Formats: sequence, structure tokens, C-alpha cells
Amino acid sequence: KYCRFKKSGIKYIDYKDADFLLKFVNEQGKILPRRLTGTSLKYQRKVSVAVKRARHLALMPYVAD
RNA sequence: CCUAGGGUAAAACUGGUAACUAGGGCUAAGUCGUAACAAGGUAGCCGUACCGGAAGGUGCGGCUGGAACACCUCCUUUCU
Repeated sequence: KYCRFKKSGIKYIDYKDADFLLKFVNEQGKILPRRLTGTSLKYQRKVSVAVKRARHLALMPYVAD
């Protein structure tokens, strides 16, 4: 129930990795709540805006299944 | 020359009164409806706009000074 970004030394969230951005998304392409992943709020905001940036850049789908 | 008094002109303050007219408090509790008090039978109230014999109704925003119900779809992590 810890933060995978506070445990490691990662300070940025890249959006050009569709394979890496699949760990914070639902099975149908929805952002997972930070309660299930233990991520702090400061990094949850960043991962949410990164997911949205990937959706805009057409690396992750809006409506998936 | 000065100045009491008198005349004249336009204003300011204030009192009384007036056809008609708006609202307020009581009287015997007359006529019409039941708007609020229980979730008052459409939750209530506040600001505002429109409308209607009347209490009032509706649109937008805000509050609980409202009752009854009221824990969860994903289970766990590697420098991307």
C-alpha cells in the first residue's frame, strides 16, 4: 500500500510509453483510483494528466474493452 | 446719510383642509380555497424574473434550519 514513485527515485511521468501507462488504467480504459495502487496524490495527479496526454496523442484509447 | 413703519416680487420652512385613492389594526368569526406545521401528502427557505381570484406556481443559483436509505467494481507496486 506504498507509493511506487516515492519508494523509487522517479520524479517525472512520461506519456510516450503506452506499455507503461497500462498499469494505472482500468480494463476498459479508465483511470484507476489511487486507493487501489497506493500512489500519493501528488503523483496521482501527474499520472492522470499523463494518461490524458496519451489519450490526446492517440497512444491510449478513450473507449476500450 | 442712517433707520422704525408701509407697499411690492419671487422663493424656502411649516400648519389645517379637500373630491378621489393605497395600505395597516380590530369586530360577529360571512363567502372561496388549504399555502406552512408529519416526508403536511410536490421537502422547506433565501436572492431574482415571469404569471395567476387568493393563499401561491414555475425557471436559475445557494443553504439544511429536511425526513427515510446510507461503507468498495477492479488488490499492489520493477527507472517510465
